[PDB]
Amino acid sequence: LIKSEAVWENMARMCVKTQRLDVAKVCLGNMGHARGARALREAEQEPELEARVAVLATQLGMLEDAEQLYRKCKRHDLLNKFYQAAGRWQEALQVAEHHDRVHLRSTYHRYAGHLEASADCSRALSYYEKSDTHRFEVPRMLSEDLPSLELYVNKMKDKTLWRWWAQYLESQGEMDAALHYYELARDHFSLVRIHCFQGNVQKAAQIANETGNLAASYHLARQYESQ
Amino acid sequence: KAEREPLLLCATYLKKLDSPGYAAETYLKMGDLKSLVQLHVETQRWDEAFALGEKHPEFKDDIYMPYAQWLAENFEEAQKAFHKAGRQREAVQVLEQLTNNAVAESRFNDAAYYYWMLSMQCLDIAQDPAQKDTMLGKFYHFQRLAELYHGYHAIHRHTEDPFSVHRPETLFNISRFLLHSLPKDTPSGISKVKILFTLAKQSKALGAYRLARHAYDKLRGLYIPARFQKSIELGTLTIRAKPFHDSEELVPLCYRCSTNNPLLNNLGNVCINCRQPFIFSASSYDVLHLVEFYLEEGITDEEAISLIDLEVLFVPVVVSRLVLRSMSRRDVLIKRWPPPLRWQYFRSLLPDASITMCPSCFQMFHSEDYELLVLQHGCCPYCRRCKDDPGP
Amino acid sequence: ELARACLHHMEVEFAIRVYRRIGNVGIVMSLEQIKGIEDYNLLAGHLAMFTNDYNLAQDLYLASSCPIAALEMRRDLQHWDSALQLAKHLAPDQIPFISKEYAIQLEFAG
Repeated sequence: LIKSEAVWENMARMCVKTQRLDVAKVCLGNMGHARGARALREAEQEPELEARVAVLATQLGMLEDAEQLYRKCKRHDLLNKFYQAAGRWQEALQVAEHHDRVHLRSTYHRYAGHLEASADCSRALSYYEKSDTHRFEVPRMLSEDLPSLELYVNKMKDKTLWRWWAQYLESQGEMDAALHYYELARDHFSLVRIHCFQGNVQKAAQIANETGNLAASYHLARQYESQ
Repeated sequence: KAEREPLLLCATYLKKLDSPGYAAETYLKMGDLKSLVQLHVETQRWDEAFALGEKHPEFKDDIYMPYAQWLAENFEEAQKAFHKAGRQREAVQVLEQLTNNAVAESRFNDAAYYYWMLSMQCLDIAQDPAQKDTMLGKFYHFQRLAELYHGYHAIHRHTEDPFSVHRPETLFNISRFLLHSLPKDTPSGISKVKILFTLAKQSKALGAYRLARHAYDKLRGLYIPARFQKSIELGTLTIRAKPFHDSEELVPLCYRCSTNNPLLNNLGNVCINCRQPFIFSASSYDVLHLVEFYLEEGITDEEAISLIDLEVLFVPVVVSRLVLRSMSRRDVLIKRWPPPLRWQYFRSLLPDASITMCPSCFQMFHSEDYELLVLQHGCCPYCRRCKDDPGP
Repeated sequence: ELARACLHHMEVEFAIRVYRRIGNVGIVMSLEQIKGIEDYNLLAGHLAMFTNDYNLAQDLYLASSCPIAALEMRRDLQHWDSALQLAKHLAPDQIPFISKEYAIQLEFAG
């Protein structure tokens, strides 16, 4: 007889404690909570009833019971996703470092994205580095602040970042600075490519002779063939 | 043999003096197989431990689980160890988790490599008759995903970088290939918006202005991120000033039937006339002048090779013994897949335009591009194997 | 009001941030699942579902690449007559399964 949404919510909360998901689907339907019913249907792909009930507890806002249920299931992966979704990044990292090592890089990347969205670039850099994604996420994030990107590239001294910064300078037409960073990156192919594009074929030949690099020698051979 | 304390003291000194073969002979004289297995695992004599594990299956888990965990703590080695353990399903699950993590991290090139490895595992599992059809379906699925993520990585790099390494025609071809290959259900991490934006930009630069308008009209049916909106609006206002034609030099010719095909086809990756599948260069994504062909019934693959090597001075193309004898080995490319897949034969219709295939992943390239990419990276760009490996 | 406005204006990344500050973990997990959807009508359908506007959500799902999401939504809400009417047009093979679940509910209702 009771149409009151608050009673169907209290019954859905009691369905967490009693673990009865059949009644919970009905309760979520009668309260109009389409999202919670969808989340339960998706959770039926999980074999563990406690994990399915923890999804219900998460949809109802019972975060302590959801946490206790995920701990009882020993599914540290869903607990980590839950802690990220709760904004408890420090506990998410602690669980990832001790029990869910497979996701640790993905968690550092997601946390770095959250720190970037919070405008805290200095911490975001450190976690992008810990995630090993700095090679593309940092040049992206600092693309609006080229002085800080140049300082960062010079700080890390990484061949791939020197190559990326040399390719940026090459796109801007600053060939002498590009050659300097390609020399730091030991990228003898890109050095020979640029010297050939400038018409300095003799200096390209000297580099190819002295370094012995097969790719640089092949590119120079193609230029000589075209000539 | 009654002097157990002296004999065990000799066995323990032979162990302490790094002499496990004579400690083992002493433990074997005493009958102690449990101390023998611990002696081989502790002295790290993995070949002798594996030989004992093959003679006594009850120890396989005790040898290979420590080994697989050690390889994982030092995932590729963990996968090889799960494979050697016979637990193919757990090996696939670990690699599926790593692929999902690589996609979530925007490492689409690593995702492509791991999807190729998942495909090869599915092919190895498909050797069992009871799972052949389902695992062959998963093989094609993961092979297709590996190619989708390999193409999308170049587009993602172009959209996130302030510059392009790749040629405009390469990005145009990749964008077309992806739109032809994308199912109704877009795979995770792949963006239709990015692919259509790069297609619109490169179509404008190359003079394909009807295709550029079509790409902008398709973009209007999608949710556009705020960072791209100004560029897409400006592009839509700019393309209206351009002519309503496309450059004839961009139009894909079918090399089988010599039909010119529309720049986007609703039939995925095929000619509109003959329905021949297009074969694309794994560097540049240009269509390759290759036609796939099939052997006549009663010719073995070993016989077909011997006929191709003895050079005398949809409807499939089927080739007889006398035609195989007339064909040059330069014009025919052969994919040597592992067993429940037959070998696939391809003919180059333009012998002057040299094509090369990777001997390991069987991807096809312009020879000059493959030579360059291998010499740059020290390995195949698709499977990361060095030129030292001729095996599948 | 900021959260509802982010959903109406389809700003899912900002809605995730706002719901994470509110502490509504269930909405954050559901938005993290939809974040990758690029089809305007499918995304707008899920966001309308989250704002409890089921009629607009149904119309948007029917205009989307996946009309079956309208059937699934109506099934989840236990709107069995509308779920059956949708199933007649979109998925006749699901009619018997939907009808069994409706019949169980009708048997309990008397």
